[PDB]
Amino acid sequence: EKVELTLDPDTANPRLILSLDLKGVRLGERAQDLPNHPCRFDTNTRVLASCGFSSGRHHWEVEVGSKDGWAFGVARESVRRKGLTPFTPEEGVWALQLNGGQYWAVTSPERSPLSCGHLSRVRVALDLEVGAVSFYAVEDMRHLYTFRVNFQERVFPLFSVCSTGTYLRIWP
Amino acid sequence: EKVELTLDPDTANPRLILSLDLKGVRLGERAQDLPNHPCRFDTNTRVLASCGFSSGRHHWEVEVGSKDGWAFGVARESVRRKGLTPFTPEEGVWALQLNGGQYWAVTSPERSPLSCGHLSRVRVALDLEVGAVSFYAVEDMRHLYTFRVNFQERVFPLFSVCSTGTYLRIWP
Repeated sequence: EKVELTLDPDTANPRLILSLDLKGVRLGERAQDLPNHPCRFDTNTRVLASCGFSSGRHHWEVEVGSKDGWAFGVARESVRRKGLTPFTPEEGVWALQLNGGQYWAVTSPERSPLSCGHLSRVRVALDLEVGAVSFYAVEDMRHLYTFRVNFQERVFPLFSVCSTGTYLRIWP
Repeated sequence: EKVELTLDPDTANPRLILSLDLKGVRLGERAQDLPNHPCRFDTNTRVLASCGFSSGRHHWEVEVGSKDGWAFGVARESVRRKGLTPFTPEEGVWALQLNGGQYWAVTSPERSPLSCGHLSRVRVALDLEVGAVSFYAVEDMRHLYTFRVNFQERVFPLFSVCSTGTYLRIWP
């Protein structure tokens, strides 16, 4: 089921720059002076969508920048918000990443290089019955990667941008 | 006098993407579904700041993208909002522009090429006593261009982005 997502500004790392329509995210140079709510990521360059999922099957699409520094997928609600959090499935995030000109599934203890082509837009499919989060290149809906997870709590779309000069945008 | 400006989202052309903090603007691929206020530019890719000036001297700074398609400066309040408006001083806009890899003052009937070097951040100085809008490269505060105008109404900072892949941002 196609879901309409917006980014939740109360969760955003204060250095992120969200779009006014709450679909786009980049990294800024300077931390904004924002309320330091418990839900806000204070160190990792993350933001969640405002909608989380507890059951069923849902998908959404993400337009992705060509330059390094993004990662996106899903996170369990209980993901640590405060302090530098390892970027690993055990720490509650399941994500693809562009880093070093290369795409990765962010597995642990080593990340998993994908050898897909250039990515412009990616469909994320979450299946909470089967326990999967899957990524597809939209052009031909080619499968890129699936994490298999016995999700036991509410799961949120997750977006991260840790370098200037790239972006992610919930599409359309 | 240094002024703290924010973009006025009610004036923004619906294809523009404003930042949530109302300082940055880029052009999106698709028009958003926005309330068609009288103040909103419906055709030209323009947005005003929320603050207008009637007297005195004021300045602000604008971070600028390296790629073509931006223009910024000031507009008289009576600038036409509805329909395709010529981009000329006589139509109430006084601006610098990056187009064709070149910087221009948007004079009429012909634009005026500047021969400055690469611009990253530009200071706009508005002097309503003397009737001037001036542009400086911030690095060395080198004068780029001044328009002389007998302003007889409120003057608003003006920003325009007519190509994807570039941006402007009120700084810092």
